[PDB]
Amino acid sequence: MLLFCPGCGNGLIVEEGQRCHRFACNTCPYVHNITRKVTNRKYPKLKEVDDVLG
Amino acid sequence: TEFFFHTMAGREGLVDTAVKTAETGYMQRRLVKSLEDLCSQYDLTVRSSTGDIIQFIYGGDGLDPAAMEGKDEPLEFKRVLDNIKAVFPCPSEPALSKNELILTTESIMKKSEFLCCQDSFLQEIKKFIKGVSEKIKKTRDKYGINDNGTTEPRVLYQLDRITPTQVEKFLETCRDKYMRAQMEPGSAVGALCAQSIGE
Amino acid sequence: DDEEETYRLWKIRKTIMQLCHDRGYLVTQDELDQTLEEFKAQSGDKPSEGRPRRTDLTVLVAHNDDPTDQMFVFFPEEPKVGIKTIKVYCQRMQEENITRALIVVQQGMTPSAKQSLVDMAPKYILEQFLQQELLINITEHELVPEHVVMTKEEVTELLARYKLRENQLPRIQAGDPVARYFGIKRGQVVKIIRPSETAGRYITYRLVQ
Amino acid sequence: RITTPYMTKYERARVLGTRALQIAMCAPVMVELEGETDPLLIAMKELKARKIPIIIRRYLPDGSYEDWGVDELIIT
Amino acid sequence: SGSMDKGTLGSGSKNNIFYILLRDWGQNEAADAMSRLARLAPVYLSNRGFSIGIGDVTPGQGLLKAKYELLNAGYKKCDEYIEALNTGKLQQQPGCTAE
Amino acid sequence: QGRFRGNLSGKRVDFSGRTVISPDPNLRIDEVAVPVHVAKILTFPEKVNK
Amino acid sequence: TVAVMSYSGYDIEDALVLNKASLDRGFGRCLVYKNAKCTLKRYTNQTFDK
Amino acid sequence: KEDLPKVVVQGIPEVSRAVIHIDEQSGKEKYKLLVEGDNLRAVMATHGVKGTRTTSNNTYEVEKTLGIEAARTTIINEIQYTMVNHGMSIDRRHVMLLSDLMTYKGEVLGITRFGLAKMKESVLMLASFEKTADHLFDAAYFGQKDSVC
Ligand SMILES: [Zn+2]
Repeated sequence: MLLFCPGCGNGLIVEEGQRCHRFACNTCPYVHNITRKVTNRKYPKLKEVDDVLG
Repeated sequence: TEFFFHTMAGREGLVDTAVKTAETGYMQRRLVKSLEDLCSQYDLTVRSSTGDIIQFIYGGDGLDPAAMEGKDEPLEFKRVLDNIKAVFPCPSEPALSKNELILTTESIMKKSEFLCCQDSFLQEIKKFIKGVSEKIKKTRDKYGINDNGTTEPRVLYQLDRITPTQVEKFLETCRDKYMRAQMEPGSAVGALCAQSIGE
Repeated sequence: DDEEETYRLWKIRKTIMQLCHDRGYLVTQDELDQTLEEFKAQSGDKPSEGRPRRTDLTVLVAHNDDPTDQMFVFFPEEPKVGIKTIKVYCQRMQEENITRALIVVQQGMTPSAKQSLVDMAPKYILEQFLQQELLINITEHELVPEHVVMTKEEVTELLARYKLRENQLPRIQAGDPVARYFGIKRGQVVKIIRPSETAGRYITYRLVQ
Repeated sequence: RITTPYMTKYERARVLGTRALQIAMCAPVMVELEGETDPLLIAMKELKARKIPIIIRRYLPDGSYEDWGVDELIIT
Repeated sequence: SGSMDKGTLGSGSKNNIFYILLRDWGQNEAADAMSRLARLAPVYLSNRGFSIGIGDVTPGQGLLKAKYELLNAGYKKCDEYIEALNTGKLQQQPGCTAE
Repeated sequence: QGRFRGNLSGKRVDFSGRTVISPDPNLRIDEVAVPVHVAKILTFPEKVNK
Repeated sequence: TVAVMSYSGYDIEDALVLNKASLDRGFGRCLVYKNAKCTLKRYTNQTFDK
Repeated sequence: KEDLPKVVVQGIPEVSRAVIHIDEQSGKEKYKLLVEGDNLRAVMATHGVKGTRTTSNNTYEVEKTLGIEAARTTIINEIQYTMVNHGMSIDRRHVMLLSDLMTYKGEVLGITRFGLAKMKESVLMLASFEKTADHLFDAAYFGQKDSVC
């Protein structure tokens, strides 16, 4: 997903600190350590057609 | 509303024709500018302007599309045979049996003038003669016609009536048509192909 | 795997047998007509089968021309064949004194290896073949007509019949799939029998250039 | 003697053209015209009478040739 | 037997009587036949009279009734298909979407 | 409009005319009716012979 | 007064037959007016077209 | 995340979409594949496909895969089929001659200016057709004497 820094509103990237994987902002010292599972499913469209014809 | 839709369809047709004219004009120019060099030589080989050979024999067989009587076959043997029967009905000659027809066809085909004819045409003639002989045999078997020529109802001899004069006329007509259906050397084959494709 | 791979190997071997028979080399009818079960008897699994050596063929001799003349078939195991593999194959052919060899690559041949294969030697003839091309016999395709390489006497007769020169014949490239299938060189002539729509056949001729 | 014994339409056209051009230029006529003031009609009459004094020289592509008399060829 | 039409007298394809004349008896006979036809057919057509009127294209009562019934049935079936697609499942033909 | 396409491959000629056409069934298929006015203009050079 | 019929075969493709008496009585009679203009200008030198 | 769903797991990468066409012959209903792709060799090599009887529309692919004669046959069949689709008929000899001209130098050459330049040799015709100045200047540079054949 897309997450934004509460401080300045820039995009948050995922990096590694000294203890854990954390969201971080490229333009301010704001960080956020990851506590539990975070997921972003997309559910791409499946091929549904059987394609019998004629 | 119906009038407006009809006018839409009509204008679609008009613009389609307008674009088609120019597109096919350019295609025709390209095709003719490319194909105009070729000529059917006197050795039956189609050659380019520089002397290189494009085909060892035009169309694989050497027959003129303009004199192509059938559906890409030089003759319609059934029509030719019917025309020969109608033009020359010989009332003073007996009909031919299957064996007699095959024998006279084999005798006529082995003449010198048929040697220069292509082998494929001779094979087609043999196949057609075999088919008509089978038809004669089936008819005579159906009605019990005797090959001796003494069956009492003479009208039965009119069912499938073929005479050696008709066979000779048919074979000569087919051979002459095949000979006159060949490409006359010097014909502008390439330009004919270009136009017959572009039009 | 282990079912489609062995099937591909068997069909490649059968196509190689047909190609060698068409080229005039000596192959027994059992080699030409080999079922999948007999190939399984020879080798039933991919790890059991050895592509580099278990399938290599050296019994190929042009029995019609000279039994001494020998032909070889190679199956490099690497998908892309490098310079070193070509060097090994060439030195092996030197060891056994074999001048004609085919190399059935799996995925391709590196451009340096291709250029080296071009200029190995006029004496050492080696032909590159992709396995994908050999999975189907070109001659058996309905579109491809019947090709027969004509001898020098037949070429002379053809030229005399039409009062021709060699350069006037219709051309066919040496890199043509049929040309590489028959392994024909520049200057040879191939007679092509096109099947007509009727029972007849159309005979044409092509010069390799 | 190997080419077609039939006289092609191009051969007919060129023979008629040359004969008509010669006749229009005061060449002798061989068929005793009957009130024909058109040279082309006279040429066609000569062709029908097979009296045209012209020999066609059919050229093979390699360079070889062969000569056919107009009376020797077959017309349609 | 038979009647002359485009299939035998027109410029469509073979089986044309003029084509048969050309292929069997030469060009002159075909040209003469064409000239004779072009001189004869107009005379008979003009002496006979051939006209088209508004009543030649007017519809009959049976045609009107049949057209009305067919229009009603077709519109009912089209409305049924529209309702099937809009509300519910319409049987989708192979190789194409529902619309 | 270049030399090759406008003046070499296809070029204008004299001794030619261009007219509206109208039907005439009383003429043979190998004949065409020419107006008297055009025929007085389009000339043919006939060589005097015997 | 148009009568829709086939007549004399002279109206094959879009052609139509006209009545000689109608044309003699003024039907379709038309007038064509063309213009021919000339200019007589005085030049820079005090000489003029005459 | 942008391209992991866009990686190919099975099939020919050049092939875009294949459909199961059926022939409904009264004797039997037989199944064929219609592939909207541009890789004939891969399709022929696939398991279960009778590669002996597989054709294609792209004359270049057919040429590069199965030889110049297969390309000629494909050209003939495609032109005749296209002409028939509109109901108008052309004698097979014309299309056969066109195909032979396109494939008499061992390579399928088009009727465009490039193929025409590779086929013909006379300078004047090349100049008259297209690129007059370039052809004339190149001929002058090469000193190419042109006959009037
Ligand atoms: Zn921030």
